Amino acid sequence: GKRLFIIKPSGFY
Amino acid sequence: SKMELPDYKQWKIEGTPLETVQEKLAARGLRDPWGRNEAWRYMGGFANNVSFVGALLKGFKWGFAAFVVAVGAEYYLES
Amino acid sequence: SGYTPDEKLRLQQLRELRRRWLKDQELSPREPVLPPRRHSIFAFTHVLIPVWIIHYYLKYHVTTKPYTIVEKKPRIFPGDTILETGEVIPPMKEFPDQH
Amino acid sequence: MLKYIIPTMMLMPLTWLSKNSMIWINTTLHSLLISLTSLLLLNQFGDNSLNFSLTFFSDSLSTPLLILTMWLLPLMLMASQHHLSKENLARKKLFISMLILLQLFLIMTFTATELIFFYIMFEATLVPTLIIITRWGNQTERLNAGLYFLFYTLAGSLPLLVALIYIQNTMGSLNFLILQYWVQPMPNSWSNTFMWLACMMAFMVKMPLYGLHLWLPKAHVEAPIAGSMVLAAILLKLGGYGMMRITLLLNPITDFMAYPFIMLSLWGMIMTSSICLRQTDLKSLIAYSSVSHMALVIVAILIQTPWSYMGATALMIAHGLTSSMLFCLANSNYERVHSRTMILARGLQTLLPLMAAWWLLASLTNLALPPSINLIGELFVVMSTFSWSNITIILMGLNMVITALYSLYMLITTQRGKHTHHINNILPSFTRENALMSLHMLPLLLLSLNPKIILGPLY
Amino acid sequence: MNLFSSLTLVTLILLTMPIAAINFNTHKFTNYPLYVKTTISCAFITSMIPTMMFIH
Amino acid sequence: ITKDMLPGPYPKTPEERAAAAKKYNMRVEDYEPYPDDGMGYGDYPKLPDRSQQERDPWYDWDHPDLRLNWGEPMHWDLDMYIRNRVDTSPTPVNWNLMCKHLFGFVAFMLFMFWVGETYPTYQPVGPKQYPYNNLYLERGGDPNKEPEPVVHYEI
Amino acid sequence: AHIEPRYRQFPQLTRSQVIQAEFFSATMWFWILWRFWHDSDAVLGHFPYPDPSQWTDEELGIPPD
Amino acid sequence: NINENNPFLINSIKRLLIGSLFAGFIISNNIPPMTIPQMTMPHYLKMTALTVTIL
Amino acid sequence: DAPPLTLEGIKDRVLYVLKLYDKIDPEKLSVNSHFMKDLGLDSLDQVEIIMAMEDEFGFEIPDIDAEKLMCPQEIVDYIADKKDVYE
Amino acid sequence: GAHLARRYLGDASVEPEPLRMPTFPPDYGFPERKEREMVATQQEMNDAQLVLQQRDYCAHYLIRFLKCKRDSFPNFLACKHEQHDWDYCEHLDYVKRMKEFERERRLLQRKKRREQREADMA
Amino acid sequence: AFLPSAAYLTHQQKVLQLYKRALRHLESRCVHRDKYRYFACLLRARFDEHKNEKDMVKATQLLREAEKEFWHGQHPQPYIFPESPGGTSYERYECYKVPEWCLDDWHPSEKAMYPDYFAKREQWKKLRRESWEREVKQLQEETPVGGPRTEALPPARKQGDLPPLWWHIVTRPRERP
Amino acid sequence: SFPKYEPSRLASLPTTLDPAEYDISSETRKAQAERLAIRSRLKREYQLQYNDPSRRGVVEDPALIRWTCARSANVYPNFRPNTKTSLLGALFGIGPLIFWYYVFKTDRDRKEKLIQEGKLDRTFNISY
Ligand SMILES: CCCCCCCCCCCCCCCCCC(=O)OC[C@H](COP(=O)([O-])OC[C@H](O)COP(=O)([O-])OC[C@H](COC(=O)CCCCCCCCCCCCCCCCC)OC(=O)CCCCCCCCCCCCCCCCC)OC(=O)CCCCCCCCCCCCCCCCC
Ligand SMILES: CCCCCCCCCCCCCCCCCC(=O)OC[C@H](COP(=O)([O-])OCC[N+](C)(C)C)OC(=O)CCCCCCCCCCCCCCCCC
Ligand SMILES: CCCCCCCCCCCCCCCCCC(=O)OC[C@H](COP(=O)(O)OCCN)OC(=O)CCCCCCCCCCCCCCCCC
Ligand SMILES: *C(=O)CCCCCCCCCCCCC
Repeated sequence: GKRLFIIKPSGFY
Repeated sequence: SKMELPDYKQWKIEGTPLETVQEKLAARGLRDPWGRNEAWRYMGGFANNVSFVGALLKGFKWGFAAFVVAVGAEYYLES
Repeated sequence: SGYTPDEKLRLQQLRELRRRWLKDQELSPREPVLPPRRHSIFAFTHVLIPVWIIHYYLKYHVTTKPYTIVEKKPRIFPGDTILETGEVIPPMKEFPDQH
Repeated sequence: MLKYIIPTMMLMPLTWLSKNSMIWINTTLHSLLISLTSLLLLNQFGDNSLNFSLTFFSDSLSTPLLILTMWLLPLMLMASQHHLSKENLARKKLFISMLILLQLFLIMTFTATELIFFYIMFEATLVPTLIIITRWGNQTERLNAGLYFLFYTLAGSLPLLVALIYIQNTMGSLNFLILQYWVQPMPNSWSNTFMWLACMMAFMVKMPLYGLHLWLPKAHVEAPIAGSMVLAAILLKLGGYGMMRITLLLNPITDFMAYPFIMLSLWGMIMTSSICLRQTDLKSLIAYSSVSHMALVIVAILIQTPWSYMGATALMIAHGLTSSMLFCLANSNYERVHSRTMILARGLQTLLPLMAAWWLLASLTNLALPPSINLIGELFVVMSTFSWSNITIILMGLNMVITALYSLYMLITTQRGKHTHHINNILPSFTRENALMSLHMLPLLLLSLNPKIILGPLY
Repeated sequence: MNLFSSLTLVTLILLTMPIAAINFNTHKFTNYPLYVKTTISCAFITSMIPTMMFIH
Repeated sequence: ITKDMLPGPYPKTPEERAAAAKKYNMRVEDYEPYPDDGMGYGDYPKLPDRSQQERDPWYDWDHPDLRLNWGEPMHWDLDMYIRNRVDTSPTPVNWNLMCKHLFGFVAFMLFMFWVGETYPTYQPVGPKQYPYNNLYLERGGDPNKEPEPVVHYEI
Repeated sequence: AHIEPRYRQFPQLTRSQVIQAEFFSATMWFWILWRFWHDSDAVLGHFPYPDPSQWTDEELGIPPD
Repeated sequence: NINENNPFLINSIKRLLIGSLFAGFIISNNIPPMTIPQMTMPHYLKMTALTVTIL
Repeated sequence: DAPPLTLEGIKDRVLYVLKLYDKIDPEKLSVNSHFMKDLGLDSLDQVEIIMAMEDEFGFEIPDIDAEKLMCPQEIVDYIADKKDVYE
Repeated sequence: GAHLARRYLGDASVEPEPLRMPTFPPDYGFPERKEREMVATQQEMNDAQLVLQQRDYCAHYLIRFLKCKRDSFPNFLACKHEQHDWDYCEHLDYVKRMKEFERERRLLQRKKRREQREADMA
Repeated sequence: AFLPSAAYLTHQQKVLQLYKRALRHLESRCVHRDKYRYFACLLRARFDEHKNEKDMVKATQLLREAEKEFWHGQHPQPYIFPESPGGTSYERYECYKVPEWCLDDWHPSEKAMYPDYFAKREQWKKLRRESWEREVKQLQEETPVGGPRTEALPPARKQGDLPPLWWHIVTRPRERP
Repeated sequence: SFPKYEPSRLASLPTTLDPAEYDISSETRKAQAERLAIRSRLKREYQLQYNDPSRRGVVEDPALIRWTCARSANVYPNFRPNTKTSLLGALFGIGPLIFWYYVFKTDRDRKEKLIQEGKLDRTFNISY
């Protein structure tokens, strides 16, 4: 539980 | 979730070297206010820690026992 | 002394907004909303097929060329027998026994 | 060579008759087809060069330079289409025509069998480069930089014109194939001293020589990205190509005329590398690194041993690919932050991880990591200069420390540390940019598998 | 001869195979560290055979 | 950016010095340029030549790794006093005392290695004795020649 | 269950780490005593280092002159 | 938060523990002799390393 | 590893350290117990309290922030701000 | 290591210098001293591929020990007796080297006594 | 010296900072806890001996020679907390502190993996861009002529308004991302 | 009693040991408050743009642009040739050139004189 968001750069491109 | 802290009153510095510190501070007219904070380092399961020669000889007892067992085994095995 | 009430009020409001931000960093239980997507295979794909490939390469392309694999000749002792010839190496002189 | 001259000329109606949305894609496609055809130059022999006609020939020196020249045009088109997207259509076609015309001058610069046709193409390469710098450069100083680039080259090369016509009158020819067999020993005199200087100083400016290098951290900085790519990847190598053709005629006087210039390079590669430790402009840091790397090619040509010529042509091809990739990386930051200051945008591996991997590979090939052809050329020049004098290894090895130190500091300042907080326009890497990085780096690493094609006429 | 040199080069190529695995990826790996650790365990086991026949 | 916010020539009149100090965003009492010996500084301020590690590390900096604010005039060698590089921070031992201790220790150790090389230790033994003419053929000596006989005796 | 953290007191111990630590300590002392019992000369000395003064002059070939 | 109950940690220190107990013995009895080992020396000299370590 | 901090947990630990300090009686003490105005503590005592907070939670409070923590609730809120609790 | 003091702190002309010794003939004091005898054939320790420090006057025990060590793989503890034979014969060689050092020491003391008796006489 | 809101250091602040630095370097010297606790009480007695000094020149001089005492008796490698500057874990996670504006650069197919998070983010963005002009006109109606004297920012003097210049304090990354 | 700390170039004097830190005068409070005012005005002008939602890009620092323009472009227009610049430009410019010229010429003359006499061991030297 209490899973937190990992701000990361755009790994799509 | 919640973690329960113990009773704060049990950390009395009697039986610790903080008591000797308070003795030497009262010997010249001072008083130590932070002793009961330092009391948990010298009490409980951290009390009676070994010396260095006791730290080296960890496992010397069972190791020497198994050594005597193996020496008797190889002395009886050759005959 | 400590803070001023301006600093107290500002740091209280920043603390409230910071805690709201950190709360809004949490995850919904449906998230991450993903797009819709042999026991010893390691010993076969990473070992046995590379042993096959490298033995094929060494046997039919490396040792077919001169001096590519040069092995030190084997250490010969008195009393040995040569497999290629059958020549028995003669033993040493009898020892001037010391003990 | 007419199978490469005519497609390069047909790129002119290909770029002037294309539709307005199509003038980049067609030129990129057909320039890649010309670069694919450029591998037919690899019909090289152990004894003879590939002698096409009375006008054109190609040995194993000109062949990697020709493949690199024909390969650099698609990469320049990819690099220069973003910042010229807002450009007028006719000026965009004139830009592409200047790059095509520059390639057309270069491919018959490197294949000129006769040395005054070499001079005419070698000085014809000024006009598209000058126009590109002074027209599509970004800052104010591009006019001054174009003046320096023009008037160092011409002040070095108009003595070379008189010297080549003098060889034409004395020997009867400037055919390099004839002058292989009719070369006379050049005795010690003052006449032959200034003969040697008139033959060599134009190429000393083109390399650049240290002390004559002042045109380069302006002309390579005040230029657009295609101009910097063609200057640091090809146009610095006209000097090394010309020296390797012209020191045939300059023996045995070169064996003592080289002694000052070797000092100017052996100390110069200590100084300019050290300058790269304290540069604020990233594009200028790559420029002074180019001066530092080309100093080794000057030393290797002036000591004229076989290992030195092999290492010098390997180092020229390797530095062409490496420095072109480094300028493209500096442009990939400059299109985002609009400043060439290196301390401005830091910590970019936190934002652009794959582009930071490209920075890492370009900086490792910059510091001559084995077994890249950068290290092959570096190491062979070190071997030959150790045979020249056993002390020079000190000036080599100290250089090989500082060459590491600016290559990683550039990596540490741009890509590592905490990122700059106020910069928030750092977009993700476009597919064009990573395509450009891979088309720089993957040929450079594949050439480590087969380096004998970039080792020159005496492999 | 054919065993010694084979397992000699199989150790090194076996070490280089997870580099091709990590460079040819599209997915999130199901424990790539366990894969590399298993690879080096097997490379140790593979390199012990030429070591034993050098002791021999 | 405009021309009169760029660095210019060396200020001599006090209104030019005050205009320079206003340009670099610092007090006139704290603005000191590099002295006009003609080394190419102009009106650029001689900042006190301290490293960036010496700054307050808990201050809210605009650039935290640089420890440098926005609009604050940068040092001439700011790329040299970054924390990746030269630190001029104070040391517990004096600089001259450090140099004397390091120099004396290295010089004493090299002196004593030379002393021990002059007077080496050894064991109370004879030379190691090898058969077959001090191993003449095994050390690559040619068999078409014949060496002197090296003869060893029992003891 | 994994180990719960404690406050100002000695932490929870697994039995397995205790028996493994004691087993390898006993294995160390077993191996030391075993190799000291069987080799005994890698520590104390293999062969007796003779006194060169006790050697007679006749076996050393010294004519008394 | 003292804890070391991961089998990764335990096995990873355990194999180097078996190495640190037995590997000198195993290797130094598996290597061939490449020099001649000096095994004759006086008793203050044979006991140099051990006595200096104990001191 | 690394169990998360809560405001209840940080409050309990800060008051637990202050109850182990002989110049503070544990029944007068609350989270609003000002050190100079209610508890009557010296500025040296406030510095020692902030150092006990540092030795408790394992991080350094700078002095420009330490000299403004004059009640337990501000200490708990500073540790909340520097450890980012209640995510 | 008292001989280090006897050569350095004492007088050095009476202690034999280990770089160039024996300085005396091998028969000076020896009526028919016999030679050291090599057991292993030069071709045998050539085919045994011994290291050129290991081809001394006791290499035959090392050849027997290495033949044991090859012929008893993987049992790497089954050749302790051949190893002890080789180590004991190396010990005997080291004792002989000590005897050469002691012979040279006593001969330099003899030369000291000879020149002192000469200078006292004449 | 160098402080964001204060223009200087008072004598009281200098004494407290010297007291804390002396106790920290003493704890570096005096590793064991009872022994440090004893010498910390002795040093507290030394600081309490001159506490009642109303002569400011005498007190400033005592502060000066106490700083000399400290600079002589400091540990060469004092203890530093790991996330404190000079520590072994200091600024370790700055490579993981990706700024929030990079979330604006994501592809929509990876923004659609977290629909609640970005739907919850857009109202933060809207809240900030409506609060901005109110806090700008709050700053210009409260800052004195000649600019701000100190770096102290005001709170929101109304209800509903946000504090001025709040976005990069609130939306700063975590210490352990 | 105590050794006085001697500040050097690469080890400055600490703030805790400097006497001018302990000035309690009015004019030092003037200078420090004016530096605080200038620094606060610069901080405010920075973070009014830094916190701006409309701004998307690089907050241009005139200090950084001014620093790079001083380090690159202002060097020659404020150069004056005089005694110090001539001695330093001829000392660090052609001094090493003369030095390495005579070192490498001496080494190669020694080497060529050894080679043409048959003295230098150039036996297995067939790569050059
Ligand atoms: C003829 C056919 C040939 C076939 C074989 C190919 C031969 C080599 C070609 C080039 C191989 C490398 C290409 C990938 C690197 C560039 C892109 C990248 O970074 O991708 C990361 C990415 C994986 O990372 P990610 O997590 O997705 O994102 C990246 C991260 O954000 C951040 O990334 P990161 O930092 O985490 O990771 C980067 C990492 C960073 O690591 C390093 O920087 C360390 C490297 C240096 C130290 C170790 C190597 C030292 C030298 C020894 C090796 C060579 C000799 C070995 C032989 C024995 C000794 C002689 O580098 C690597 O992982 C690459 C490993 C190989 C490096 C090679 C050496 C480069 C150093 C500089 C030059 C030195 C000399 C080069 C000699 C080359 C000889 C061929 O990889 C890919 O997606 C791979 C894409 C496909 C690559 C195709 C390669 C071949 C292209 C040629 C096409 C035409 C011919 C047809 C053949 C096709 C074969 C498939
Ligand atoms: C980068 C900028 C600097 C560039 C430097 C370029 C080289 C430096 C020296 C150039 C000298 C001029 C060209 C020499 C051509 C030699 C051809 C030849 O036949 O030589 C043998 C001939 C010999 O005459 P001859 O060959 O007809 O005689 C018959 C043969 N003998 C001698 C046996 C009788 O040399 C000359 O006639 C004169 C050579 C020297 C000329 C000096 C005048 C020019 C002054 C220097 C100019 C320097 C560059 C100017 C620009 C600077 C920047 C703005
Ligand atoms: C058998 C023989 C044995 C001989 C042994 C001795 C030989 C070598 C003699 C000494 C030369 C090497 C040592 C001197 C240079 C060391 C530079 C260095 O490592 O600097 C580190 C420094 C940061 O260090 P530090 O402060 O500890 O970082 C932690 C907190 N910041 O980092 C920085 O400050 C950044 C510096 C970047 C720029 C570097 C500038 C100096 C370059 C020096 C080149 C030396 C070339 C030597 C060539 C020798 C040829 C034989
Ligand atoms: C004379 O003493 C010959 C031995 C070698 C030189 C002296 C070595 C002294 C150090 C080793 C023994 C140390 C014993 C504690």
